[PDB]
This record gives sequence, C-alpha cells and structure tokens, in this order.
Amino acid sequence: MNIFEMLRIDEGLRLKIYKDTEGYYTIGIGHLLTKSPSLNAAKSELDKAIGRNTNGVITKDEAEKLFNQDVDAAVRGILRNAKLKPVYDSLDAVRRAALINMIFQMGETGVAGFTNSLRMLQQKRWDEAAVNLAKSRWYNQTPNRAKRVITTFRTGTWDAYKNL
Repeated sequence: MNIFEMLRIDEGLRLKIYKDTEGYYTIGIGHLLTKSPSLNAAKSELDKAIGRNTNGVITKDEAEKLFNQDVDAAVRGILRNAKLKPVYDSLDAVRRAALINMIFQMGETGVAGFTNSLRMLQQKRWDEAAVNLAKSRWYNQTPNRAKRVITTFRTGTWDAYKNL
C-alpha cells in the first residue's frame, strides 16, 4: 500500500480517454486532459503528457507516471496554499496521502474549504476530525471513498484499504 494504490482504488484507473463528471476529457487516475469538447484536442494533449503517440490508449505504467506528476503538482500547490500547508506540514506520511487523495477528488480549493476539519487534523484531533468530516457534503456524496479516507485520517494506517 502506497498513494498510487490508494488512488487507483478510490479514483479508479482508466486506460482509455473518457469524459469526467463535468464532461471533460480525462484519462488514468482522474487526469484531466483538456476542457475542450474536441477529442482530437484531448488526444493531442494526451500524447504530449505520455510522451508517446497513444491514439487515446495508455498502459498502467504510463498511468502511474502520469499520476506521479499529478501528485507532484498537488504537493507544489499545497505548498503555496496558506490553508493547506500548515496541515500537510504537520501530518505523518499516511495522513498526507489521505489529504492528497481529497485534492485529487475535489481540487485544492475545494479541500482548502474544510476549514474546521483541517484545523482538527493539524491539532491531531483524529476522532473529532472524523466526526466533523462525516457531516460533509463530500461524505454524503461519495460515502465509500470518504469513509476510507476518513478512517485513514482517524488511524494513521492503511487499514481501510486492506480488504476491498
């Protein structure tokens, strides 16, 4: 268990281009390709990102490389966000992955809005943070995933991912 496996499970890994919920071309582990409605355009973007003429199809390895790039971007983002940096800075390794998981799902700005829960996490008030997060829209919208992430924050272990 590592971040890649965690996200592969939570977000799912797609080897072919598809449309996200906002109707935007995406691939791999939730990797947004473009907001253009043009598939050719998405295809061009994809080849660039993968560094291969893929004709809209990628390998798991290529998805992982892609994923790493996103993680890196997420980390740089966190590091320039006054609401997230302090929490991230305080978190142990597994909890960091749980936070990055959230960013993958909702975007940095969206995660940064969980003001109170973030504070609790920074304070190491695990159960309190868990209870607070269980009240969220996010929890009620994608409960299975949210519950896994929450359990990860509560325990600091990968326990929620052991038997899926």
